[PDB]
Amino acid sequence: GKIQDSLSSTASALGKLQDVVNQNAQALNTLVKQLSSNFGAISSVLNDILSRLDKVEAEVQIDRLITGRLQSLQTYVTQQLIRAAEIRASANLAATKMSECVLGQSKRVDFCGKGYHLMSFPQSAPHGVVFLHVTYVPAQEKNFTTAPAICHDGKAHFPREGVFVSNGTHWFVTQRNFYEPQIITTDNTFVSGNCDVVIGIVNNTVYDPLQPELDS
Amino acid sequence: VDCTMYICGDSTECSNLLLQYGSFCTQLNRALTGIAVEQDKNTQEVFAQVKQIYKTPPIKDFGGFNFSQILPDPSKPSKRSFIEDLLFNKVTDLICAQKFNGLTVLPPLLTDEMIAQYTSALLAGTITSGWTFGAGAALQIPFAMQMAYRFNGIGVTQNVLYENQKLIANQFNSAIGKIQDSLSSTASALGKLQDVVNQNAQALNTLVKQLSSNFGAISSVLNDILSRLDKVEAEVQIDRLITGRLQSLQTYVTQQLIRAAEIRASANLAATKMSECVLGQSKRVDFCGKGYHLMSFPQSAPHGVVFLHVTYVPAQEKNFTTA
Amino acid sequence: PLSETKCTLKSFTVEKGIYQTSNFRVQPTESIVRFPNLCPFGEVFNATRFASVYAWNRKRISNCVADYSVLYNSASFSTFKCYGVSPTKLNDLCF
Amino acid sequence: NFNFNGLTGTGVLTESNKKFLPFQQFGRDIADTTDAVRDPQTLEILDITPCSFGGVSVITPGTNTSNQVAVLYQDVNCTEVNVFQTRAGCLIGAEHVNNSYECDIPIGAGICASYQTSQSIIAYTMSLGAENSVAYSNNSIAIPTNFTISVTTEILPVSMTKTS
Ligand SMILES: *[C@@H]1O[C@H](CO)[C@@H](O[C@@H]2O[C@H](CO)[C@@H](O)[C@H](O)[C@H]2NC(C)=O)[C@H](O)[C@H]1NC(C)=O
Ligand SMILES: *[C@@H]1O[C@H](CO)[C@@H](O[C@@H]2O[C@H](CO)[C@@H](O)[C@H](O)[C@H]2NC(C)=O)[C@H](O)[C@H]1NC(C)=O
Ligand SMILES: *[C@@H]1O[C@H](CO)[C@@H](O[C@@H]2O[C@H](CO)[C@@H](O)[C@H](O)[C@H]2NC(C)=O)[C@H](O)[C@H]1NC(C)=O
Ligand SMILES: *[C@@H]1O[C@H](CO)[C@@H](O)[C@H](O)[C@H]1NC(C)=O
Ligand SMILES: *[C@@H]1O[C@H](CO)[C@@H](O)[C@H](O)[C@H]1NC(C)=O
Ligand SMILES: *[C@@H]1O[C@H](CO)[C@@H](O)[C@H](O)[C@H]1NC(C)=O
Ligand SMILES: *[C@@H]1O[C@H](CO)[C@@H](O)[C@H](O)[C@H]1NC(C)=O
Ligand SMILES: *[C@@H]1O[C@H](CO)[C@@H](O)[C@H](O)[C@H]1NC(C)=O
Ligand SMILES: *[C@@H]1O[C@H](CO)[C@@H](O)[C@H](O)[C@H]1NC(C)=O
Repeated sequence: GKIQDSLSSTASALGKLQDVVNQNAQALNTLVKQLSSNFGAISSVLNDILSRLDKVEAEVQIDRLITGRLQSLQTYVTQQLIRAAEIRASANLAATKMSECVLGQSKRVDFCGKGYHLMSFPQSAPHGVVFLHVTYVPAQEKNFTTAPAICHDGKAHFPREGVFVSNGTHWFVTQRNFYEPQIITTDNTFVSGNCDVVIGIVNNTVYDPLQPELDS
Repeated sequence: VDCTMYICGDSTECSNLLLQYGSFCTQLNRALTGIAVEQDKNTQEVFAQVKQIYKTPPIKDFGGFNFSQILPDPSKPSKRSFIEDLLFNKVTDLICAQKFNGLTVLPPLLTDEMIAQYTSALLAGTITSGWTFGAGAALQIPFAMQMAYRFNGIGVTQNVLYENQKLIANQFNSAIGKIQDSLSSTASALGKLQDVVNQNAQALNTLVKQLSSNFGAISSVLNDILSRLDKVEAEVQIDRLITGRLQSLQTYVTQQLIRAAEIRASANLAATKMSECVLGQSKRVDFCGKGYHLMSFPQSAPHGVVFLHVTYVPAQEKNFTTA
Repeated sequence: PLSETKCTLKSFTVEKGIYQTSNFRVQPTESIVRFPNLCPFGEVFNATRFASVYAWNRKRISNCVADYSVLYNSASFSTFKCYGVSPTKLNDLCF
Repeated sequence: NFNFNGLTGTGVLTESNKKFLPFQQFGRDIADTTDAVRDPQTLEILDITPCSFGGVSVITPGTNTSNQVAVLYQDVNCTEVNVFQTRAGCLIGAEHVNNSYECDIPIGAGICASYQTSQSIIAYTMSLGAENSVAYSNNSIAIPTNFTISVTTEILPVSMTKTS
């Protein structure tokens, strides 16, 4: 709903498109005005040079018309080629986003826009395309004491995915991009090395799923 | 460039003739402005992707990694990391000569000191906050617990770093040191930048020297070409100057357009790296430079940017029978 | 300096942002001519004996001043032409 | 507008420390353009220089907001013109502000102008970003407890109007 309010009053967000349409009609205009310029010849009307003078003179003048206009094309043309490539690279980027963002999920960061990317919805626009990027942005944070490792018996325990945290007493392992604390058991943690090497390992007890299951 | 002046110096006689070519004079400014505008858009896209300016904490404990090399130097008047000074010395009259004839060098919107604040921010958040500052509010995370992730990114289980940390510290630091001499002892590393700056100053020289060419006219001084010549005949002469010079601009302008379109492509490559490589961790093989990529450190350089890619390259092999 | 922007924009509503409009060229206050006779045109042009064209007389002239006024004020001369020379700037010219 | 021993030119004649060889006449520059000269009547080495030149730039809020404009003379010293001297040139009609806000109308070299305060166009050093300092300690981590899902429009050209 916010998108439609933005567009309702936003002329600028389409500036990229509106500029492209402009710049063409601009050079198109200027291309036309160049038909009114003398270019040094006695007039910018083709015939009015003729009927004024006997043609063996007009052959001279019409040069300065042709030499002028022919140039003004090659200016305009060479523009378009350059401008075409500018769109060309933009079109390649659109194909890349259309391919990767919409048809996939882009692991690339900030290629589909700020935040982790979920999906995109393309929308046509005159001489262009408009993606609606649906991105996952985290919000509320809480300062946590953390440790890279946890001793148990002298073995070291590291999280499979996520990190050991605590709110100051009970050590919890949680996934990284969302706060979802879970008690620390072997299914959370794998064993490597021992307690000497790690810098920052703390003293704790990693609960065991299996041990209670025995006791009967 | 001032089209009316560059073509016709201080002469209404020539200046009136220029009106008969119409919008050439104006459309050149419209052309160059399009360049000049997006240049500060390039520098905008690349460097400032970050909402806030982060700054490093007062005290540096990263687990042994020494960033005093790459972090802003608190004792310089313009705060720029020790490395960046090596760069600004390598890269480099043309000061007013061009500015005689209407060739002007406009100041880049962002002063170098500002560029060094961005590349401080991006580098301040990268160190403290991991990659999350590109996705939202920065999240302080222990740097040594950052590098446990960036190994999981490349498939090396984090238990390698928690055990090898001290070693990895030295390899990092000793790697940073050689970056100094890599820059310090050789001036060809910056050629890419150096080539850009030269080619710009190149064409300007050429564009200026075109003022001194006859182009078929009796002389290259517009005064002698127009005032000495009869107000009847000198018209035709000044054409050959104007036609020559006015063409000679379109040559220069077209070059800039083409050349800018290259930079425009290179700028996106940076903005792509800056976003993916610096702000995130790249899974694209050899996009961030040879090896598995861990993190990247942006560093500013004149009209350019320099990345320090910290990459993970395996070393010693042991033949194993496998199944 | 504001109304010129509307002409450059070609729109009675000039939207926000900076516009290059014109250029100013500081004009100079006054002229400095800092040099560190008469030229014998009464001895050349009123001369009594010109040679023929097989042995034409040549007189290198320098280090004097030009009396270019009465050249045009003479007006008893049949064919009087100049290539790349302006009568108004002839006095101004410093050969 | 000077003429020296037949050499003509228009510039700002100044004293200069560059030292000729005695027989020489013109100093020059990389562009072959006349740079230094020697005063014949008393030998002295005079520089030369361009006039102020630069472009005029009209900084304006939208004509919808105000009809007031602040003129920027680019790359000049403020003489030959409420005035303020900048890095980018001589600015006129915008009150300097020691405060620093977001860059709004980009001018040059960090100077960015905005309309708000009665009101007058101002000019100030652009603050790049708002400032933050992450609170960092080797055991300190901040894990988000909650999220948003934002939809950010992104817009790209694809094709342009075909012509022949
Ligand atoms: C940190 O979080 C743990 C997990 O909830 C808290 O432990 C619980 O605290 C509540 C307090 O209302 C008790 O009712 C539960 O019995 C506790 N459970 C366990 C397993 O300890 C702990 O109190 C929190 N500490 C802080 C400082 O926030
Ligand atoms: C965790 O527990 C271990 C013992 O299992 C502690 O190691 C000893 O700590 C005492 C002080 O309480 C020292 O006097 C001993 O010298 C330590 N061990 C040895 C062999 O020197 C450890 O300090 C506790 N804290 C940690 C490591 O997190
Ligand atoms: C990071 O490295 C810099 C130099 O690369 C260290 O600065 C040096 O500190 C020693 C102190 O033992 C001095 O003798 C040197 O003169 C310093 N050199 C420079 C260039 O400043 C710095 O101490 C290191 N810091 C950390 C945390 O590793
Ligand atoms: C975390 O601690 C810092 C210390 O300055 C504080 O500013 C911040 O607000 C704390 N986090 C939260 C969510 O309050
Ligand atoms: C973390 O830093 C503090 C300094 O504030 C220090 O006392 C402590 O030993 C450090 N711990 C580790 C694991 O580096
Ligand atoms: C593995 O065997 C090959 C056999 O040619 C040899 O080239 C290679 O060096 C061996 N690897 C090591 C680590 O010695
Ligand atoms: C622009 O001006 C028109 C009147 O010409 C007015 O109706 C409109 O509200 C104004 N919009 C803004 C954004 O100032
Ligand atoms: C302007 O001129 C003054 C003295 O006239 C001088 O102190 C100052 O540096 C000059 N500034 C520029 C930018 O030329
Ligand atoms: C900014 O403060 C200085 C004093 O530090 C003062 O001289 C100057 O006039 C102030 N600027 C403005 C625009 O008031």
